[PDB]
Amino acid sequence: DFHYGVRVDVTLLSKIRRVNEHIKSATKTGVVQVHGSACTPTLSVLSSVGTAGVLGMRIKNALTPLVGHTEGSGDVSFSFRNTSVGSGFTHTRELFGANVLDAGIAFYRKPQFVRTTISYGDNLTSTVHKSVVDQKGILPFHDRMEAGGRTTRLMLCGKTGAFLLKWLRQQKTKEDQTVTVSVSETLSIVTFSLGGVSKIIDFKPETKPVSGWDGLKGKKSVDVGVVHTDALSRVSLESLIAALRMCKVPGWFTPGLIWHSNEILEVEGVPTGCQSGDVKLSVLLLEV
Amino acid sequence: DFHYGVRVDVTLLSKIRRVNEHIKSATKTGVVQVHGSACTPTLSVLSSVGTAGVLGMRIKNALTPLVGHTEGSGDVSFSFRNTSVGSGFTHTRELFGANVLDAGIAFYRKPQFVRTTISYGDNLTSTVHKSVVDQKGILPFHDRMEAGGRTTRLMLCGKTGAFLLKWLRQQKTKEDQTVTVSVSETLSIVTFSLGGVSKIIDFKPETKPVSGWDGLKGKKSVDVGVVHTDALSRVSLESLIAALRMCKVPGWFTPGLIWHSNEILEVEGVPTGCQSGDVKLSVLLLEV
Repeated sequence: DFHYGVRVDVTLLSKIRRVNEHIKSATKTGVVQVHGSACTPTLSVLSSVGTAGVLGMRIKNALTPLVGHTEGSGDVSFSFRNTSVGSGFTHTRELFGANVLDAGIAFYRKPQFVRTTISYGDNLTSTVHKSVVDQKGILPFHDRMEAGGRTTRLMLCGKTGAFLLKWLRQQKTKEDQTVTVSVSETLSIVTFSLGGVSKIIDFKPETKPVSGWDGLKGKKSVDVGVVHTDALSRVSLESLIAALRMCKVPGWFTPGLIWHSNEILEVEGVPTGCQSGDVKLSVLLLEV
Repeated sequence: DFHYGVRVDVTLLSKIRRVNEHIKSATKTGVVQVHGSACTPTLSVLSSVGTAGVLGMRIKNALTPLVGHTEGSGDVSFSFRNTSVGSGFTHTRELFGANVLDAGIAFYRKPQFVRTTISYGDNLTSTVHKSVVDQKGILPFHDRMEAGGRTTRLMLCGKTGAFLLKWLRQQKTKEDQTVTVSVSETLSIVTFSLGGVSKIIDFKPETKPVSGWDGLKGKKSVDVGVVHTDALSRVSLESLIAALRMCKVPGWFTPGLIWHSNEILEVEGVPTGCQSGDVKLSVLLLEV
């Protein structure tokens, strides 16, 4: 019984290639998800990053459900590994394939199964992979966190961002360490500290009420942020380097840091163009 | 119309893994073939090596035809690219997969098509690739050359073989050169010459009549060969290095050189054990 299927809009995914291509090695061992409302599901790829971080790429309006499904007009959630055990088939590799024509993901029962179908350039070649949907334990959670309000956020310019990333790298040993990242309202200053060294970065606090990254970026000369209370976080160094790397997509995203109401420090790709409307990218860094 | 199909004996291929794993990068861009008699087809993989060399791995008794086919009891020949254009599917990668359970290649018409089916560990996952058989221009030719007779052959011991290969490598420039390889009966000596340098290797000529490599190998101390007439060959250096590398499979094959009645210098994996009965490996080096 083929209870639910979807048609992947490959033209849209092509436009998005560079983002996927950027995080490909982090996501090979990841998990693919088809979730949200049955009418407009979201395509998300998630995977751990370093010892304490979760990456999430999420794509809207890229899936069209196929008529005749017993799921009604409510929510849907299917979570499977994109590189099935022992296979050479990687869902995201194929979905974003340059030489792709048609593509569809279909879910069926009667065990829970997934059937991905790929059709290539010559309207002749095709691959049909088929695996088990056994990653129910993972829920979409990236778009489910109280932002706006007055949340402590920070946005670095290109210069400062690269300098931070170079500094972070040259501190690493073979064994992972934990970086303490703190924000001081009294001094509009962000500090990164580990080993027996610290990197200090001051910014310009934004007075005016602001929700999101708009009206905060991008000055590209100075570092800006919003801070209503001090924040302290202890995150994995590996996870942090990775996150600042994954969220700097040449011509697509620039890193932005958010200290959530939780204990979670979120590194997010902040859009430098209009092209990335249907895509959201980030890594959640866990407290250590 | 499914005119002809075959079941791949995966247990046998497992035993053979190391050989396939050795040449994998040379064969990714290669061609897969199902040829020979309909009852006992051969599985062969061919691919160019360097600027003037053709590699061929050939596996007997690894295919069982499936009942009900219009091909009668005569020959069969299907030749397709193992990495279909724009795909992530590589036939040999999957056929030799460690986590494989069942595997079958089926040919159909009604254009000429191939459908490879792979079934993995969990009797749950599977991949079905489907492409065009459009490499008719390539014929199996490796097992079709007048050997025995009295053919000029040479067999090097491990010591000499590695020394030759190290010497050959350290002569290469970025642009490919052509090595002249000659055999002197008068002096039981093989010479490798290019640039303005030569490497000389003498051997012990075998008096007694011999067909094949048995009764010629493996002394593993001195270099042996059979020579009835002098031989001269001009081959690609890239193709030669590759060939001496591909035919030295740790615990499986050791290189052997044959100067064919043609102009073709064949580098062949000569069996060091019993395990490699159903497998033949070699590279034909073309005259330049």
